[PDB]
Amino acid sequence: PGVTVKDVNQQEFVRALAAFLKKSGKLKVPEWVDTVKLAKHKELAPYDENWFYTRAASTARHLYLRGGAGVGSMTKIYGGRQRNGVMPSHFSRGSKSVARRVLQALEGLKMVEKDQDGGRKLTPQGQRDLDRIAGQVAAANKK
Amino acid sequence: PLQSVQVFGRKKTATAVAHCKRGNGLIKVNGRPLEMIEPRTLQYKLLEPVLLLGKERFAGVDIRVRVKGGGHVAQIYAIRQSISKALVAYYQKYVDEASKKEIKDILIQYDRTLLVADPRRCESKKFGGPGARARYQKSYR
Amino acid sequence: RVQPIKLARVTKVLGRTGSQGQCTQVRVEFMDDTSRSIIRNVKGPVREGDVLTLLESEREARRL
Amino acid sequence: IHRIRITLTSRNVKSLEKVCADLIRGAKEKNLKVKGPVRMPTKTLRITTRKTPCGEGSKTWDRFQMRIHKRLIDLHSPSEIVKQITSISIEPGVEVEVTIA
Amino acid sequence: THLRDMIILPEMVGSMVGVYNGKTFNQVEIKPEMIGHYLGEFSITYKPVKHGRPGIGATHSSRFIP
Amino acid sequence: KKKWSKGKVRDKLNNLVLFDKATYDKLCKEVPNYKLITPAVVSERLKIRGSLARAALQELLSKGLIKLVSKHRAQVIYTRNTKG
Amino acid sequence: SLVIPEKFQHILRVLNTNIDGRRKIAFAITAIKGVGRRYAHVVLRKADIDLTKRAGELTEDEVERVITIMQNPRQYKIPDWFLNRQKDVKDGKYSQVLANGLDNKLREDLERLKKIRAHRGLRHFWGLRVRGQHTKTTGRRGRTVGVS
Amino acid sequence: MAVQISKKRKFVADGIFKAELNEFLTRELAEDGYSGVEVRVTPTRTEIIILATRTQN
Amino acid sequence: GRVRTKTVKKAARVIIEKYYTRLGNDFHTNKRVCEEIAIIPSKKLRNKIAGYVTHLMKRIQRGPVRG
Amino acid sequence: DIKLFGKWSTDDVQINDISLQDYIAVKEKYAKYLPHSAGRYAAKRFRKAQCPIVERLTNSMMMHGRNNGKKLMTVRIVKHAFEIIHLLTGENPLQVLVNAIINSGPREDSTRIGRAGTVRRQAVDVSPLRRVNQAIWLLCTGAREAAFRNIKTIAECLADELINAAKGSSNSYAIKKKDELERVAKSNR
RNA sequence: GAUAACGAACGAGACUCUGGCAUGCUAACUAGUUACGCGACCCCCGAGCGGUCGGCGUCCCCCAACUUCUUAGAGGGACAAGUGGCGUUCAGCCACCCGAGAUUGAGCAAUAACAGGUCUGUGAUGCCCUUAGAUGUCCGGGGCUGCACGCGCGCUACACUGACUGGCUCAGCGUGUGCCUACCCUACGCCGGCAGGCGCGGGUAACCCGUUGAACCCCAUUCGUGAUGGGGAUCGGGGAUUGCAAUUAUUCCCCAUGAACGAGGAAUUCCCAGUAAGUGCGGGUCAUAAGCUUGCGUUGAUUAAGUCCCUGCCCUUUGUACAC
Ligand SMILES: [K+]
Ligand SMILES: [Mg+2]
Ligand SMILES: [Mg+2]
Ligand SMILES: [Mg+2]
Ligand SMILES: [Mg+2]
Ligand SMILES: [Mg+2]
Ligand SMILES: [Mg+2]
Ligand SMILES: [Mg+2]
Ligand SMILES: [Mg+2]
Ligand SMILES: [Mg+2]
Ligand SMILES: [Mg+2]
Ligand SMILES: [Mg+2]
Ligand SMILES: [Mg+2]
Ligand SMILES: [Mg+2]
Ligand SMILES: [Mg+2]
Ligand SMILES: [Mg+2]
Ligand SMILES: [Mg+2]
Ligand SMILES: [Mg+2]
Ligand SMILES: [Mg+2]
Ligand SMILES: [Mg+2]
Ligand SMILES: [Mg+2]
Ligand SMILES: [Mg+2]
Ligand SMILES: [Mg+2]
Ligand SMILES: [Mg+2]
Ligand SMILES: [Mg+2]
Repeated sequence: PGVTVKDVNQQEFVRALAAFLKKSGKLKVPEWVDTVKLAKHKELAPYDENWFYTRAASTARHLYLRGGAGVGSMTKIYGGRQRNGVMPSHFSRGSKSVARRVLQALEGLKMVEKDQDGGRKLTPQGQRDLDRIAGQVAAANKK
Repeated sequence: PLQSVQVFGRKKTATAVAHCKRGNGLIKVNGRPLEMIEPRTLQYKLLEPVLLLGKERFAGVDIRVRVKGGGHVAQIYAIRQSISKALVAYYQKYVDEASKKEIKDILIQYDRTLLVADPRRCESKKFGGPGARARYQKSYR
Repeated sequence: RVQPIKLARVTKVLGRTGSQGQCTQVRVEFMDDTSRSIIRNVKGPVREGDVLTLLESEREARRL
Repeated sequence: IHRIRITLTSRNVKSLEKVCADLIRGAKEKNLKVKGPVRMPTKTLRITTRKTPCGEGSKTWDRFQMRIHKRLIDLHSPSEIVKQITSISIEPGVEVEVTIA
Repeated sequence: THLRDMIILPEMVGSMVGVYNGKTFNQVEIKPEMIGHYLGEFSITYKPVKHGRPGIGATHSSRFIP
Repeated sequence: KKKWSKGKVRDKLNNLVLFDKATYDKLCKEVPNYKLITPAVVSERLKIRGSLARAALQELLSKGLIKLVSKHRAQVIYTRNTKG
Repeated sequence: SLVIPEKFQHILRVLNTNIDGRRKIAFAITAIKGVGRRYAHVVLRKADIDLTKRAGELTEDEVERVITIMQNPRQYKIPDWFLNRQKDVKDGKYSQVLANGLDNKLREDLERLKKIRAHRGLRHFWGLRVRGQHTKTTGRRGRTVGVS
Repeated sequence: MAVQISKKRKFVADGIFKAELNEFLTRELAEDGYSGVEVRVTPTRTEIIILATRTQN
Repeated sequence: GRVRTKTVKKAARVIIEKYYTRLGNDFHTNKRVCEEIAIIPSKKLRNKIAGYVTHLMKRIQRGPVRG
Repeated sequence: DIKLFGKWSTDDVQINDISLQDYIAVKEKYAKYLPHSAGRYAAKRFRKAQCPIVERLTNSMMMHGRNNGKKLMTVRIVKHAFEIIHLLTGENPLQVLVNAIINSGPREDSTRIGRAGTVRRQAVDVSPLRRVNQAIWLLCTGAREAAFRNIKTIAECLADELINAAKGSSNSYAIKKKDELERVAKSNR
């Protein structure tokens, strides 16, 4: 009856969107998906084989709510608490390559286009399927 | 040309402004349904005004909230204070004062903070101590 | 059985007592039998109308 | 007819407001359209210093602070008219910065 | 030389260099193994410490007694 | 260095990573009956590791032998099947 | 599935190092001196075996594969920045030191420093900190002396 | 556009200027009845005003 | 800690002697009176003086006092 | 109508101790959906007597620094503990919590009066407010110690601590401490 | 109030700053809302004046109003004023109503002193010493950090009320390109796994960084009572950045190594409400640069409304062989 992204649980929504990106096997996952650490503040690599789709799903969801975000804004969004061991913790940003490639991969799907000032924003095609996936996320809930 | 009241609820530095306009029972916070505002652990807090007054009093009005500043818990309290103050102000300006009284006293007799703001703020830090009152450890020998 | 527990309502707060002021002499009236009041030392915050559970209910407080 | 914004800035509230009131009036009585003085957020230049000159004693601190209050006056007038309205509003503590277009 | 920050190059292997430690020019042969290190890293600037008997004040029992 | 304390050592827990013929059946019969069913109570009741206790419970839920009460990242509670 | 396999290896003998078979394979191979959590995980992903299984459930064929990847990381597209022995001071070989081999490399590196009389070597010869730390108040392992 | 400083610095820079100017005059007109100094900036020029008794000196 | 200092009391007793007729039992009217018949440099001081004046007026109207 | 967490009713809870009837808030005008009120009960003396007893339990589970200022986690912990209690006992978890409070708070204590050191304690009575306050403290610290370095989660540790206290068994940490306090007071009587 | 005192003066209070209130007032394209138009997308028509939009415009300039939210400025507001009780009427105290608030937190701060600290802040300074093989000054190197040890402020821990993996989502204070003076905050795009590099812009700032996507927390995951997936000390290898110079390892990142520590003896510190504690974030220092400090928000209690017992303080009487 009319469902957009901001009407459904975002935890479920990212899971569903990641599966859709996985099922439509066009996203360009890089070769270094399984050997890198997502951020210098992390100790271990992700406990998930196809985490790239989940990160890509999260980014597209994020670009829907705040358009114009570039790589640095992605690192800020995915930044976290670096436990420096015996010294006190601080805030550490995410990986720039990981963010840049997630952005670059979404352009191949024609879901994300570079913004005029800078950063990237969602194509109407990229906005249509997110609202569509939100529809089935809502559809599962009421069922 | 429409029945509309903008009323603001507050908690610490979290400001939540509720646009209460003549509608059909649509309540949304920052463009999200009221049941989708985290953390759901304090969700009954957001649902307090609706639960105590019922759906029928919210039926003929649509509320949209813009929330800024503060933290997750303060944002929830301010949001619930705005929805309470709005259904009171809306019933005050357009509906009669008689009915506006019962929606007010019922809210107050349950929780005073639904209508009346909490004046508490962070006390300033004073030198010679980590915080407002605590002082650094004193060593004598 | 012997020395059954007794309940008495604080009717008056005489004042504080004890070395650091931790206790409070209060006059308590037995609820089962009115007109019978005794003084008792109470630790913790107490006020008028409180009900106290006296495990042993035959000792007058003196000064403590 | 040019848009002119005069930037007002001082450390004295009373002295600045007497200028913001005086300029707004002077324009109104000459039939000039005025944008109400825009009160920009106050800047609080704070300095905290150890107080003692040598490091002996209880750790006491001096909380120095400078407050700077900024005002914008935007209106349409020829450059000729705005010259004299600025000249009349003299003040030691208030600094004026006229801009055009 | 005073240049404690010079790094040993392969060209300078087989040279007898007196590296100033602050007081004396310590004589050091540039063995080929020294490639990649600093010239002053083989001229220590301090005598290693051999502890003596702790003095009065080194402990409470000693410091406060009059 | 001088120790101003004492350690209350306890006989250590040797917990089974995987189930043997003694326990797999012990889980299939006694665990569903319990009024309260959690990975903690199962681990202590029949001496297995928590991850095995967490794992073993979820098939019992899929098999329908136990009923889930609540699920949380730090607490999962199951109960025995109800009748009416 | 959850019942103990009939060939469960309760302990493993890899590179003359016991590997506990009750731990997850990701954290079991951590016991090998030279393999940490990061290195253990990257080699198992190259071995294409599910990490959600214990080390004792691991068949003999894959166990042999896992060792070969650990001995030969550069052959299985593991980048040089994972290697704990990058650009050796003797032959620029890039490799990961393992088992008593790490011990030999560390011993050779310390003796190298001690044989050239370098400051970090001398500081290693003595029981002193070599990374510039202040030793006046910390790293106290000795006994109280006192004033007589 | 040629050269400009922040307002926060601006107020510190001229406040420092007055502090040195007052200090210099205090050292200079010590034998005179120097009471203070006031700076009067205007569009053509500034008017360093010296409040002092015995102005003839 | 609501004891009024001599400055509050000296002003208030004097105002009732000097302008008793224009005063009354209402703090809000008395507050306004003090604004014109006296020069009170701060608002808080004015409300304290008017507070004591209101208190005095009741007493000065039920019996004689120092004023 | 109002139920704690939306499922636990309050109108069925009965207080079987007139001494603590005025210091346990489990009834009309005190029934709340969540033990998170952000009220100013610490502004005035005795104002915490009107604080909901479930909130008071929630407040007292934030202990030992690492858990300070984490009331959400504690609301979850109390939420799961009530679910666990209902499974074991079968009746209202609030009723179990009330019965735990009644049986855990000591009825006689022993204050210390020593003229010059060598303090010799003297037996005294306990005010109803302190009976409630310490009963919550004992039950919370009983759960805290049971869950430390143990696989069983704090939620279950809190549940059987309340369940044992409600039945009065010596297995409860709170009942052990209460009996010791009464026994010492009996000796110092 | 009493009164051999009377009339005063400082301090206290008043005062200044700050916080809480104002749908009253004054204005705002360097603040925003609401309405409208345009556009993007969603579902069924259950089309609808529907739902989302930090997409765009309605500035000036032809194309909207307003000022709730925001800024900051003039006023207002709280005074023990109202009611009840107590107090010798009195000064006042307690409780309650109304109310945003019925004690917000700081700044300033008397007399007389201390052989308290500072001559290593000064072109503040007496005296004294030195002055060309200098205690002046400069340049090179080293030291301040040297480690059987004793102590002080701390940081991080001892884990499951946790760690880790991912996902989701909220701050406030505040700084930012330079007399000398080299030295700024950084968006975006590309390269690199990271630290970083390169290019291209904005901002002397309510204008750009920045809607400051902070952290704990929240939700899911793995773990499983094992010095362990707790802890992260020590140490090997390698890469980059700042600098004229990085060794005694500046700092940073990677792989590996994986110490004590299982809640701490006698003792002892700080603290009562948005406080303690957790948690992160600005400023200062800064070519490089926080385990410190100084400030800020964020989550947020237990206990107490007492006392003089301990450590001290103030007033009166009292004793004194004390007056450094
Ligand atoms: K001198
Ligand atoms: Mg983050
Ligand atoms: Mg704090
Ligand atoms: Mg001794
Ligand atoms: Mg546990
Ligand atoms: Mg306003
Ligand atoms: Mg009377
Ligand atoms: Mg003084
Ligand atoms: Mg001296
Ligand atoms: Mg000096
Ligand atoms: Mg010095
Ligand atoms: Mg030198
Ligand atoms: Mg030093
Ligand atoms: Mg010392
Ligand atoms: Mg100190
Ligand atoms: Mg760790
Ligand atoms: Mg520069
Ligand atoms: Mg902007
Ligand atoms: Mg370990
Ligand atoms: Mg503990
Ligand atoms: Mg810094
Ligand atoms: Mg320092
Ligand atoms: Mg005393
Ligand atoms: Mg002390
Ligand atoms: Mg005598």
